[PDB]
Amino acid sequence: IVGGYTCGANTVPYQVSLNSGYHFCGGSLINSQWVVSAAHCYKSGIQVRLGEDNINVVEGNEQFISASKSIVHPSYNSNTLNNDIMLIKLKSAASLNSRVASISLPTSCASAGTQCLISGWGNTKSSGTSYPDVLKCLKAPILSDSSCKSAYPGQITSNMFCAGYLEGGKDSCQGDSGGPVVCSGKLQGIVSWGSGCAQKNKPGVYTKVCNYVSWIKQTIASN
Ligand SMILES: NCc1cccc(N2CCCC2)c1
Ligand SMILES: [Ca+2]
Repeated sequence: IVGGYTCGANTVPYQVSLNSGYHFCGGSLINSQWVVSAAHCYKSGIQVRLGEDNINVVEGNEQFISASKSIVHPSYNSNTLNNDIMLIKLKSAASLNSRVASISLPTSCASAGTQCLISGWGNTKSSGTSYPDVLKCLKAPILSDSSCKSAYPGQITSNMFCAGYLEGGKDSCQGDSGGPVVCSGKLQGIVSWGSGCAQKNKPGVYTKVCNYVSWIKQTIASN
């Protein structure tokens, strides 16, 4: 997150870190067994780390649970990033509590102008690199479809939305991928891609979760 703020420990209780020896993507806990992330974060050997704040220090609220199964969306295209969503099932159920909690799925899509909370452990510089230990947060509005399309001609599908600031300065970045965009208490986006970070006229692009709710529900119901 570039141009964000320190969230505060465990204030984003659905945020998980995907770990394969190191943090490499965010995700969002959606029930005691299942996490939502980006399909471009797929790999084998994922350990899900819940209850994190400082990802380099054991602080006392963590739960570390290995993945039993990963399901990339059936229509994910890794060249266009269309349908950039996957589900990860945990080998054991998380203990839910005030610091480790699921985030509700939307029941309708959100509108442009809706404020959201974007969070993660990704790069905090728009030029250069610096990776934080503790979780960073950014409040950002959803941008109109039309301004998203004009910012990225030919690349925005109906399964994507832009959020952030056309002036640049405040955005998601490398290492935030797969994490949440929560708007009025619902998971509306997944951190997906952008051209660089926090550049003028290049806002972040997010997987449009409301399009996927019946796939997520039916997948969980049968797996
Ligand atoms: N600025 C949005 C965004 C979110 C996630 C990743 C990325 N990229 C990764 C490499 C450079 C930008 C961008
Ligand atoms: Ca920790």
